[PDB]
Amino acid sequence: KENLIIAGKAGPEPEILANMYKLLIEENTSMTATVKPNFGTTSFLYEALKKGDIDIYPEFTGTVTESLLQPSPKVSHEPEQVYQVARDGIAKQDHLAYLKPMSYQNTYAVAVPKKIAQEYGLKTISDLKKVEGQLKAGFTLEFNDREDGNKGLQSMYGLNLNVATMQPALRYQAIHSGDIQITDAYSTDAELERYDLQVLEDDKQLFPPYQGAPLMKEALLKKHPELERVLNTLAGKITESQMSQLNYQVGVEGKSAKQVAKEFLQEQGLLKK
Ligand SMILES: C[N+](C)(C)[C@@H](Cc1c[nH]c(=S)[nH]1)C(=O)O
Repeated sequence: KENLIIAGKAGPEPEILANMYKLLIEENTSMTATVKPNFGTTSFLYEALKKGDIDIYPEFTGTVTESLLQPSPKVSHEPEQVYQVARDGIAKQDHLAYLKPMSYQNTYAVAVPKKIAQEYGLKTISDLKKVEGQLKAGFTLEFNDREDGNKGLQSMYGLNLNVATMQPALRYQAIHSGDIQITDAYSTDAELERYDLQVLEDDKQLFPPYQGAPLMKEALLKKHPELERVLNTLAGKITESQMSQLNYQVGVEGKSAKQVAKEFLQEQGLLKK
């Protein structure tokens, strides 16, 4: 009875996904699983998977192509083609099996409050160049370090924003309290609707498609080939409205994310009872 270490990045959403994995593995295989919530950021999840410290983690397709793949391929904005380059690229580079993606897109999103976008005429990311000497931005450290992040805001848009580096769990409160007026939101985050935040349109298309999918070593899939069929029951499933409600239940209502993942997969017929 092997026990697989399933970890996630920071936030309720990868903890929900890791528990969804654990529920499907424990029911449909002879293995158990342990969920490591908020295990780290993208690179730490990536190097722990290659080092064998963790077994599965939900990785996003544009994050493979931009951060994990070196040199980064020039991909399209079609999510199926971004997945195919990410799956073939991460198998070529690090021998990691990238299973089939989910339906929803959880992208990076430049978000300002609803008052600020109407006060300053902000509708797209290019509109931040009008006002970049006025508002203060609060970004996560990884978004600052990423070429599909604040570095791409500098490179593709010309935006040299007044950026304060933030922890991920404190950026939504600070945009709510008014200490910052720009933050790196995630598309399926419940704090977008909870804090009246208006997502600015990616008019120059800096951000690639970002669909989540299980990422694991190829050797683990060769040892356990049932892991492919079991976890691909989530493939092409879970909408943006469904995932944002799961983040609302765990992150805001304080529900246990193993329970939140269990009721959802039972409601969709993906889990027993
Ligand atoms: C889904 N996403 C928005 C595209 C990001 C979110 C994220 C980046 N770093 C951490 S931690 N979370 C990612 O996982 O790459």
